[PDB]
Amino acid sequence: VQLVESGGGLVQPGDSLRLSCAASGRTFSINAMAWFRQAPGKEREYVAQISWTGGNTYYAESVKGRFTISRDNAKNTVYLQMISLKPEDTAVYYCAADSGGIRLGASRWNYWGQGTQVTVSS
Amino acid sequence: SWIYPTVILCLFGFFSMMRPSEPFLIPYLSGPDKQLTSAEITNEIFPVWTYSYLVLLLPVFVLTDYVRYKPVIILQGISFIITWLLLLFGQGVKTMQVVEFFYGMVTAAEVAYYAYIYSVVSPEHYQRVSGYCRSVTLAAYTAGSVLAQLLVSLAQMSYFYLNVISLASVSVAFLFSLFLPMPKKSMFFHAECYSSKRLFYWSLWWAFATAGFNQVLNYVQILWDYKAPSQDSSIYNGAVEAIATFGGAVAAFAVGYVKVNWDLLGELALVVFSVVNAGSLFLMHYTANIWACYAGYLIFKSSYMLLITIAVFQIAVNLNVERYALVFGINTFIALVIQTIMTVIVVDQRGLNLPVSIQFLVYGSYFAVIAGIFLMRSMY
Ligand SMILES: CCCc1ncc(C[n+]2ccccc2C)c(N)n1
Repeated sequence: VQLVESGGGLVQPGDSLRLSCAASGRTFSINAMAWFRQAPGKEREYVAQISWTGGNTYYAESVKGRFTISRDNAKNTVYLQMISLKPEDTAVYYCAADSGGIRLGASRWNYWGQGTQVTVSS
Repeated sequence: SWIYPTVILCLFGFFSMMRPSEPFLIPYLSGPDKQLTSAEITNEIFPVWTYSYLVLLLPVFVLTDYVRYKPVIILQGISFIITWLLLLFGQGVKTMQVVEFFYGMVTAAEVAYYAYIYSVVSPEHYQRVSGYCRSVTLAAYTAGSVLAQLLVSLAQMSYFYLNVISLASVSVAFLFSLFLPMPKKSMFFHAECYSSKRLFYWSLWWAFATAGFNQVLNYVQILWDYKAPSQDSSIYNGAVEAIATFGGAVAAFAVGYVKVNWDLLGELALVVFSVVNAGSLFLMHYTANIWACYAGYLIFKSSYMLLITIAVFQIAVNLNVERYALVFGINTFIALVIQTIMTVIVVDQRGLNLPVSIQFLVYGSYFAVIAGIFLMRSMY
């Protein structure tokens, strides 16, 4: 799977944005797509999750209520809609696709994305 | 002469069931190691255990005796090491489905561990020996659970280095499982009764009561995580299990000392303790204070285990040892058709898909209905 992320940009707080993730190449087995965030000088943080076969979602406690992650299997993208940004949301967003099948590895998420930059300041 | 197959058979038993990473399982799964949302654990992974347990119950009961009991004890030892090797490195939602299936063999071959002693030990040393091979298992699990909480709290040892200990423990249980003497006589292959009123009635309650208990014990760790997430507050999963199991052990022992005719005061002493479980199961679901949640589990496990002993005592009063296997084999199997039907409707993704929040309100209504049918039946 070759996930490609786009939709980032710089915006004042209280400004909504939408991010996509055009997974393509090996769609037939993608059992999840969970967004991840890495603020400067910090570590990756859980941000969202969406199952592929169904539509269950599970957001991080801090970001719940303003982040909505929605699937579109017809084109294979995953949309994360964010509202009400704060001056401590600045970070870069990463995708994370679970391909599927029995696997032995270090982390559940197999393939990752490149990175899109979101900067919330004045 | 009987000390040689009881030293090893017990040594295998203690080390196999000394698994520190049993209580800290869901907190291990839905953590930073194999992050799995609670909706992926209570409806897709855990249900597979009962599906596999039921399927591999008759085929393993019949096999256990077409071959010796030690061969299946060795088949249970290898299935202990696979299950806990995939639980170490295996990640995903599909892999954990396989892990549960292998765990089906781990606990569905448990019939071959207790029944082994009957064939190789002289008949007179059976009741005394069975206690050694049963009391040791409880000591193992209680010792294991205490070790888990007494380390995660003072040693700061990550949950991952609990399954490593668990794997090392079962890996040494296996090494002994090869040394038991190979029995030279089976029960059925190599060597109507239900018409009695007491046997059918007493056995039916054993089937129903255990069916609800295996289900609670299964989905009663997500609830603790639900009421107080493991990542926000400390969790006493180990201390609760150790005290709970000890609470059960004492309850079973007490029923074996008090001498009361369990014929006139059996049904009433059965319903009274059945409504203690239903009354101690709603408490799990209706309270927000996590501490109260454990108190419900302390009562439920101890109270229920105080009923299985009554049922076990009454079932086996005129039955010889050879009959035990075919009366506790069809009780352990009928009780699973009940669970599987209950897990396909109340939990499994195919059925109602009820989350754990609303899920316990069903089991609380499950033990409550077993009382209404076993109490109002006494009409005139
Ligand atoms: C981790 C291996 C796979 C697996 N383990 C255990 C259970 C259920 N169980 C039974 C007894 C005590 C605690 C629990 C959680 C299970 N369903 N599956």
